[PDB]
Amino acid sequence: TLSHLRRTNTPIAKPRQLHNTHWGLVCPAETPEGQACGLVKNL
Amino acid sequence: YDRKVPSPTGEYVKEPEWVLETDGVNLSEVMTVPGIDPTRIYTNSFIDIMEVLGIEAGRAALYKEVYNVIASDGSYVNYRHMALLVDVMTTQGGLTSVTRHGFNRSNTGALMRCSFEETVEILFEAGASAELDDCRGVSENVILGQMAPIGTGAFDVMID
Amino acid sequence: EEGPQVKIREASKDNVDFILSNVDLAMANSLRRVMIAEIPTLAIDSVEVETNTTVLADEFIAHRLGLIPLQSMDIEQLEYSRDCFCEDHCDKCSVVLTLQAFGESESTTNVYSKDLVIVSNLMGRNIGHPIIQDKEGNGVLICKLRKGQELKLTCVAKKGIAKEHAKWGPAAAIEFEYDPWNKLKHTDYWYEQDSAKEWPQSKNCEYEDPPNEGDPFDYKAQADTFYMNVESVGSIPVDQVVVRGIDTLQKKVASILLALTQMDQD
Amino acid sequence: MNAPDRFELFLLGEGESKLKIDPDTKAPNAVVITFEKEDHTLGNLIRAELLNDRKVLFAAYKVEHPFFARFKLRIQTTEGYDPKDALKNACNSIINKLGALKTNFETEWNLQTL
Amino acid sequence: RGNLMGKRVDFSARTVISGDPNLELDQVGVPKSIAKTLTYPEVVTPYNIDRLTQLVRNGPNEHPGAKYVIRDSGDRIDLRYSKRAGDIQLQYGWKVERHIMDNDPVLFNRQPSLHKMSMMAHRVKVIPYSTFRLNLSVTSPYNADFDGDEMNLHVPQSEETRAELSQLCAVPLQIVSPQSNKPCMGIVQDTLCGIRKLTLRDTFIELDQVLNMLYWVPDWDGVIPTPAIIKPKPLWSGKQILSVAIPNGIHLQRFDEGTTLLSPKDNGMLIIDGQIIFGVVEKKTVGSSNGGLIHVVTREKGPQVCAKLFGNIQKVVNFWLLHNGFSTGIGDTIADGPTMREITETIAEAKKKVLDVTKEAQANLLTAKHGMTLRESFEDNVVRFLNEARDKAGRLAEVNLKDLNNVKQMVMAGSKGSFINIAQMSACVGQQSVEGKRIAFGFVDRTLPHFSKDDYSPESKGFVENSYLRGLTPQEFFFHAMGGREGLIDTAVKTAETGYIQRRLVKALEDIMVHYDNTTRNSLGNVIQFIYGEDGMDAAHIEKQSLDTIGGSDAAFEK
Amino acid sequence: ANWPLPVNIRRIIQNAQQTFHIDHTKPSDLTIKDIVLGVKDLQENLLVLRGKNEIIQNAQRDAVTLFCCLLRSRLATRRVLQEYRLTKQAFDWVLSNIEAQFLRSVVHPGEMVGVLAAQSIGEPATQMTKVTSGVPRLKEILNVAKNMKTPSLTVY
Amino acid sequence: MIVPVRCFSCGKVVGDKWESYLNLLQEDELDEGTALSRLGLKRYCCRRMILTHVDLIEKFLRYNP
Amino acid sequence: NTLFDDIFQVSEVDPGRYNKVCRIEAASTTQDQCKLTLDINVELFPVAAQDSLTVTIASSLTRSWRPPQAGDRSLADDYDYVMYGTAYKFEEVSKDLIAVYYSFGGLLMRLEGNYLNNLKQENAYLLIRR
Amino acid sequence: FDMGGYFIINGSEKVLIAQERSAGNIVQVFKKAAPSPISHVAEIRSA
Amino acid sequence: ASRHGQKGTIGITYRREDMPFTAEGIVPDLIINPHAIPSRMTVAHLIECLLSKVAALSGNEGDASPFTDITVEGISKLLREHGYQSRGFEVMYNGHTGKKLMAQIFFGPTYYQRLRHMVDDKIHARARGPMQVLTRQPVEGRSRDGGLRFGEMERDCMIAHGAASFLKERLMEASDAFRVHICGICGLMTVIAKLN
Amino acid sequence: EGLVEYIDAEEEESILIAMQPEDLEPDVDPAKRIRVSHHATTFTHCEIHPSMILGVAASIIPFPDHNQSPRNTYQSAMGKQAMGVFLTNYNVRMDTMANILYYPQKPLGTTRAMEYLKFRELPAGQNAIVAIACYSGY
Amino acid sequence: KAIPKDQRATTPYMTKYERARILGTRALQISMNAPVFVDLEGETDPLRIAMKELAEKKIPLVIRRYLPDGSFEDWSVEELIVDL
RNA sequence: AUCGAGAGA
DNA sequence: CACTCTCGATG
Ligand SMILES: O=c1ccn([C@@H]2O[C@H](COP(=O)(O)NP(=O)(O)OP(=O)(O)O)[C@@H](O)[C@H]2O)c(=O)[nH]1
Ligand SMILES: [Mg+2]
Ligand SMILES: [Mg+2]
Ligand SMILES: [Zn+2]
Ligand SMILES: [Zn+2]
Ligand SMILES: [Zn+2]
Repeated sequence: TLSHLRRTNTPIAKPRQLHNTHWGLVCPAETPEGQACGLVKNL
Repeated sequence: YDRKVPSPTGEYVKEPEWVLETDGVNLSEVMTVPGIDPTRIYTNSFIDIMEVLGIEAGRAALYKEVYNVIASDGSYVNYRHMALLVDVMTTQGGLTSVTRHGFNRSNTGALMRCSFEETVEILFEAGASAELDDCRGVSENVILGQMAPIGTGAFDVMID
Repeated sequence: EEGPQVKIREASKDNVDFILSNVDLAMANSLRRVMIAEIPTLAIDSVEVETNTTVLADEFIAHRLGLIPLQSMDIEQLEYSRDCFCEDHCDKCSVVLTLQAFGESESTTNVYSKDLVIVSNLMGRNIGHPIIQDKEGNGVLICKLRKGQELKLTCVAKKGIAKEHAKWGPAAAIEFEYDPWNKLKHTDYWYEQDSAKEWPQSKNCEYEDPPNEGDPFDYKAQADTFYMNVESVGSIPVDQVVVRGIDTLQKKVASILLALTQMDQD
Repeated sequence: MNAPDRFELFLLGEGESKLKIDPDTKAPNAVVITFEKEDHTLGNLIRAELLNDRKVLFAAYKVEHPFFARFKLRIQTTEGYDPKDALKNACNSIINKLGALKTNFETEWNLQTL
Repeated sequence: RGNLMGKRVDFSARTVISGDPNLELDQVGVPKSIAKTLTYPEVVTPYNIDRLTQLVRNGPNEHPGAKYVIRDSGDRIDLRYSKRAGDIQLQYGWKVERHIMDNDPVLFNRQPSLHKMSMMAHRVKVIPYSTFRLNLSVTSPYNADFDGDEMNLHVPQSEETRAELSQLCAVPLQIVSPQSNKPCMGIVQDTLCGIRKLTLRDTFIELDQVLNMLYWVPDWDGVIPTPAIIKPKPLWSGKQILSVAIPNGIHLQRFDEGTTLLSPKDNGMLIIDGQIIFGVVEKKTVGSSNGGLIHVVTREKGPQVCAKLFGNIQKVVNFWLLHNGFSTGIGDTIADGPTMREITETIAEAKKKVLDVTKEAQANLLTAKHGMTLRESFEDNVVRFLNEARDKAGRLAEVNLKDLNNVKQMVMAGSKGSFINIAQMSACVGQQSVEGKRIAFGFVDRTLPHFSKDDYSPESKGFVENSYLRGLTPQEFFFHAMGGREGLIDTAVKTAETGYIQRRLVKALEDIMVHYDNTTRNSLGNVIQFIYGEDGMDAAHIEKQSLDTIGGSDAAFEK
Repeated sequence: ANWPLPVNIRRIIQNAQQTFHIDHTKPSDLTIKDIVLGVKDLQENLLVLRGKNEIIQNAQRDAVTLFCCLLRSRLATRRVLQEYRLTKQAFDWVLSNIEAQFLRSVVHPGEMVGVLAAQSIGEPATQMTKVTSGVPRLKEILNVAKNMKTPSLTVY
Repeated sequence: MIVPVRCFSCGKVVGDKWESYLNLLQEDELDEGTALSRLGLKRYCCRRMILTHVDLIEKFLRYNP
Repeated sequence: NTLFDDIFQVSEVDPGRYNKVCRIEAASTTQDQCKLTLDINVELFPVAAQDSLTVTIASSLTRSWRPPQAGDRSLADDYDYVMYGTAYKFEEVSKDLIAVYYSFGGLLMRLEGNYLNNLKQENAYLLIRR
Repeated sequence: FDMGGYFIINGSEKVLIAQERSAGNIVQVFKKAAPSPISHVAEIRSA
Repeated sequence: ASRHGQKGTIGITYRREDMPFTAEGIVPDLIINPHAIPSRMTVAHLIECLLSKVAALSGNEGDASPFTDITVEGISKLLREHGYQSRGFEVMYNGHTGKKLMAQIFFGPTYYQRLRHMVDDKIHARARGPMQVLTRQPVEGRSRDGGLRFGEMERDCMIAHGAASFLKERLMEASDAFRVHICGICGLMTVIAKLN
Repeated sequence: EGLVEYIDAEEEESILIAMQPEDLEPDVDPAKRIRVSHHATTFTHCEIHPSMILGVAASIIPFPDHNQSPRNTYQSAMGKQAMGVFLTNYNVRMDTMANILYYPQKPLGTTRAMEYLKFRELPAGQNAIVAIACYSGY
Repeated sequence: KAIPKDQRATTPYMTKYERARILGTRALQISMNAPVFVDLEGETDPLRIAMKELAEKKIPLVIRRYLPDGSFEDWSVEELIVDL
């Protein structure tokens, strides 16, 4: 429930890759495996 | 590069030679350069090979490249398979791609080619050109729900 | 006597630490397996729920009831419901005990195993009584009621085998160790540097002689001495746990012998 | 949902006999006995007790599948010695040892406190 | 593509699969409920009228039974609602739709069905519990573990089609596949680790256990093999009792490194007439290798004997392993103190080297390699240095591991794990990378806000000195997270693009087969190959053989 | 030297010197004519194509050329008599067995080898993890890329 | 939910020791280890069985229905 | 009957990553052209350096292995350490040097000699005493 | 223990997933591809 | 699954007798395979086991927080103080025979969780069921007693096998087999077949 | 009181962050992990705690710094599929389908972040006495 | 048109597809209580009976092998060699 | 059944 | 361009 309540979705150069700026803002581990990988993120 | 060369005494010995690798391709003018052996020159672009040395050399280079892709992973596929693929890509006279632009433009059955990528338009131009479907294709007997001429159905059974 | 020997190192109401001598490994093992799985015990096998306004689910509570240890002293003169010639169950095969709890006080009203009340006729047999090793005399905490919550149910306890369900398990953990010095070399110890220093020394090492480095490996030696500790749950006293374990093993061997006796028929 | 009843571990089914004695076709004077509704508890014990009989050439038990509570016991004895007699002697030996063990444990229990 | 090239079918089942050491290679565990559900139409003949009558008498809900009875008129009798389900006079010519029973041919399948070995005919074995049970050695061609994997089962509905399954799609007939002219099945996991453990020279087995293992082989002749040791105690070696599983007439020879017939390291492999002479049995032998044991047994004794061989090997090895035990803990990831010191000082001298190269490049003394930037030369040098560091430390850790080390044991057996696993767990996980380069500057001139700008040091660009045993620092954790992320991304991308490539290949080479003149043609009759594979041979019956005339001196050739 | 070919001759020979139990200290009852003409006549039975015209026969001798090189290499007089030390019976058994296995090794007509090839390439392409290699390169090849990512010229 | 009646692993009764455990924690002000020791929970499976338990029923009883 | 008989002087003992089996290297105290290599279960019959082991190759003392009953049976050994294996290679170093390779359940053996009646037979008992 | 942060539509609990977008009013310069006639582009999304 | 991406389904269930056991009589609730360790490199699983063991014995709460100075060596020392092998190994005995196991087993408490995927919610089997209306093919779904898609790739497999009759059977009898009438002239489905 | 500050990535670009408060201070344990000494001086901010880089699901993972990152991802995915008490009032809610663990247990190995995620109060799993062993091969 | 019994160029050996097809057809016939041309000797399974009927060459069927040009060669089951 | 969403390998 | 269960709103 907590995980779902803090979720990020992204429509549509490398939006999937874990960017450096994601540090401390978005969890590096938690992301769905497959098609929505890197696009769906968690705070 | 290290290279295996027949020794004058008989056996094979490692005879190392200097080989020039290259970022960039222009086979049409590099092989005609005085100083190198123009009979062993090679490029990973089987396009240029096919354009300069012929369709057979293009076939050999194509196989060499596919096999290189397979073996680079450490895997191993028997020769006849990749050979079959390359042969099918190369029998039309040139380099036929494995896409909706390549083999799907062949003069085969309408239903077969319609069972892949461009479906409806194939049937459209088939109806517009009044094409005859031999129904000896696999997917065509698959559609008709009949025993296709495949392995077990590659013949007939009668009584004597 | 003349055969396998026993030496009770420690003995209590709950635990028996003893030493089996002059026994084969298979017999000790099988005795353990029987003591764990194949000793008859009385436990709740049926639960009829009339009213249940408690938080817990019906079959939840029923499960907890099933796990309750009941007196299984005279269990050998009780019968299996499957063997009894009665309908469903009776007094010769099962023990019926009720449970009526209701939230009375403003505070939480606890429901213990002591609140179970025998209804059926025990007719002399020491059986059915829920074990209470609790200090305050309550026993297993079955449930908790609020203020207006009620639990009304009836329990039919039947004779059962722990092989069928673990709730009929008369024993807890059976400690089992032979050859504390690994003189038989049944175990190749994992180590980083010094094997002996890393692995803790067993208590049973006090009861055998350490190997001499001048002596080679004894390849002809078997496993004779076994250090065991049998723990009971209360349904059956420890001594009777191991004794009825032996009796059961012997009995089911005798059943095979009897089968052989019967296979001679034309 | 597809789980078998638990009593099928020890309760003999319809028509299922306890012991199924079959002539072994491999080696001469050998036998394979199918024990139903039994496991390692009886198998390992009987097998181990059959290796004590010096007139027994072969003795081995196996549980072909842990789903079903049954095991096969193969016994090969010397000529002039029926394997069923070896099984019987093994069983009786077991029973005697267990009787002695029980008696000893009982006499040892009476000499204890607490 | 959705209703013609493929469509949902009747007489199909699907369930979570699980492994079973006591099922044959070509068997499939089928849950009782599924067996009750799926049915087969069997025509009433004098051969089976009694059996079918009994099956009908059992009806549905009880296995083995029947669901429906079809008469001459074509009317369908429902055996669960019919008032005459009790008394039925089965006439000849009638059909009885009976439950799926043992040894019925069924098509086992796992998606994605990438190659023909993804669909193979198995023999039904009705079992309790609700899982499709399969043999471990059939895992590889299906590519399936048991962590929630589900498989499908299709039941043939006539004699000719189940004949097709039993004679063409049978699992033993698929052991040696024409994909790589080698067997696609072998001994794996517990059986592999265990068979490596068993065939050690230190491994001896005394009488009782020997008798049990001997009896565990169904193809045992009942003859007790004379023990390798007579006095002062009858002991059998692992190789000796394992040899019983291997059929007679099976000769296998393979030299490894220093294998000299006496083989001081017990490596290589020599097996004479189904009796292993010497060599530790592991993946090179009992695996799915080219000229391995499975390939030889298949080509010599036949597919049936090879499947049965899988069975026997599995039974014996699993038995021994069960009563021997095998584990793995954190202790198997711990190298000695001095080893860790050498690892740390190795990473130290590596970082020092990188520091020197950095200082050199900053002094504008770094001469760029021909054809690339000074900066690219620097990057290449640093990356190579850090890689050499990881490999060095990892090799130190690997050397330090004993033969009793469980991880190293699984590595030796070829059952699981490799060098890089030991390296990254015990020594140093190494340099992380994204898009072929080390961690780029996401922020201006720096990778993280914890570093200063223009920091090209190893720890700044994503080098992880620490191992998984030691624990990763926050920076290392995030950089490794970036790398791993790229991994998952290009993994999904890979399975997608491959998924497309395979379909394209199939649809392109679809209508091609060998005709009765050994000519490889298509539906148009166009010659692709005049002789199939240029030699007219089936890939399955092809083995790598040496042409010992192409090599050697002319003197040796003459001699 | 190591190349995939039908009929494992080594296993056949080592099965010959196992079935007939020939000792390495006994004169073979063979003859030069037996071995030479025997092997030379064995090659005439290794049939893949079975026409009666010149073309098909040429294709036949072309298709079995390699395997016949292997055959001549393994079944040379010196090798058979000295290394193998086969007898007449054992030699004939070897020839018969080789012919049999060769005939077994022939591809069966009706073999859907197009799909077989496509799967034999596609399936290992699934377990795939400085020029461009791997899956993207395979995609370039199959698409016949007009502009490949890494055009390289190897000059000797 | 509520304290498990018996230990999963071995089978030792532990459902009668929860209140005693709580008392040993609050009344005698002991630590969890000693409290678990005095209750005769030597094996770490039972030790776990009580230590690891969360008494959720005490919150469940906060509702009136 | 008996096939070979000699007294060897153990010159080396090598526990090559083992803990129950060592590779022993010895030589004949009779023939100056005879040597021996042998895998020995040290846990059963310990072999220290510089030992004079009496070694014998026999062909007898097929049928299944009966347990040693009673006996009351001709053991035909009274040695200290007896094994049973299979010859698999007859290496010819020279005309005056012929070597044989025995395999005792994986415990290999290389015996180099000159003058032998050791045929490639399953019958291969290795008897060592003192 | 319920933390809220969701809605209840037709008795069904609903969560609004945070939608990621590009920041407006930000000046960004990007290099164009090689076949492109234009080499660099300075764009801004006005809000 | 464990708390480290180590997923797996139950292969079988053993009663306490058949289960291996330590000298204390402790039996595992769960048995996992060591082959699921070295390739995946889930060291944190093992460390969690060690820490949980020590915490169980000492009655304390194991701090398995990410970036702390808690090391396997300290946990090992603590475990050794409690009288066990510092690396979590314990000498176990085979349940079937009672004989010791040669190798010692990594044995201890580990937090496992039960996932939503259970067999009886997955298990599906259909033999002639409800069809669709448009295509007259088996419906989609386990709850609707539907069939399973014999897809394109499966078809490709059966082609590779050469099994033609099976392919036809899957695509006719086992699915939507229909009989139509065709005109001998134009060859269309214009035929009005007044049967009987 | 100007003790804590809110920083987004854009402003994060212009600051220097200390990883631990012990990076402001001016013979070792071979067991502990190797940590690079602070070569930077001009700090303007310090991380509250590095473990706060994780989300709710990954904060349940014990020792995630001793794991391979894809395993942390996988665990993060599977944590949402574990059963247990999702809410205390589950008995007075009419959800489409719910699963409650019979005897939920607070993990023996926890995280400092679990305290704020209410995991020890509402756990999703049990401490199972696990044994890593090749037993019957099942 | 046709192809004469002499000058037949196809394989004298029965293909595995021909074998499977023949065994399948014969089993299909036996499954509908058709006459058996071999001694059952205890066998009841139609496929097995078809196999035994194949080993004795008692299967009155004939394979029509189709060449790509349209030509066809007829090979009786009795004539074809079964080496598989 | 038709369109979106979560997730299983 | 690349098999499932499921949920939940819509005609
Ligand atoms: O070389 C090998 C050896 C083994 N494996 C097998 O794949 C696993 C790692 O490789 P993988 O990336 O395929 N992992 P996967 O099996 O897809 O999922 P998971 O179970 O979560 O790891 C290993 O655990 C093997 O089962 C390979 O894929 N390739
Ligand atoms: Mg896997
Ligand atoms: Mg899987
Ligand atoms: Zn009664
Ligand atoms: Zn316990
Ligand atoms: Zn018309």
